[PDB]
Amino acid sequence: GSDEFTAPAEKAELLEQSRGRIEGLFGVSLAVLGALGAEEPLPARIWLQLCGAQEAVHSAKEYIKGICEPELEERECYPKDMHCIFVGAESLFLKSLIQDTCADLCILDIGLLGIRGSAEAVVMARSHIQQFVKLFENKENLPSSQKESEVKREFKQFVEAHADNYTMDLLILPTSLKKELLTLTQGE
Repeated sequence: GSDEFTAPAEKAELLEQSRGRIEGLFGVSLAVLGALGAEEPLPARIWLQLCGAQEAVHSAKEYIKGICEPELEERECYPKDMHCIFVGAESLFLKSLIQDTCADLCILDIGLLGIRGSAEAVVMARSHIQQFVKLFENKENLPSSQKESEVKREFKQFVEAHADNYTMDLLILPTSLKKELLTLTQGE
C-alpha cells in the first residue's frame, strides 16, 4: 500500500538523508514528490510518498511526522545499571523501542534518554521505559522454574550474538525484564 502526507519544505534535506534509515527501521520506501504547476503553493510544504505494508507505512509516517514536527520533547531518567539496555547489544533494544513506539529516542547521558516525536509516540515510549525500570527495581530472590531457564537461555544467546562491554550487565538483569526485552525485539 501507500500513503501520501506533507512535511515542512525545509525538512527536505533531512528526509533525503534519512531515507536509508527509515527503510531500515520500518521496511518501507520513502520518496519526496514534485511540485508542478508553475507556482509554489502557499503553505510551502513538500509531499512525501511512503510505500510498503500497511502497518509498516503507518508506523513510518508517525515516525517521520514526529521527527519533522514533534509534538513533545521529553526526558526519561533510569537507573545507571539499566544503561546497558539502551547502548548494549549493538543498540538493538533501542532500535526495537523506536520501531515499536515510533518515537525518536536519543541517549543523552548515562541514565538519561531524550524522547521526541508525536505526543502519543512519546507518551507510549515513556510508559514503556518506566515499566522497564519498575521490573529492574523490584527484583529479589525468586523461585526457580524451567520457564525461567528457557528465557535466560534465549536472552543469553541473543546478547552473546551481539557481544560488547555491556553483555555482562545485560546478563544480570532480572528475568522478567529479559522476557519483556525478548518480546520487544522478536515483535520487530
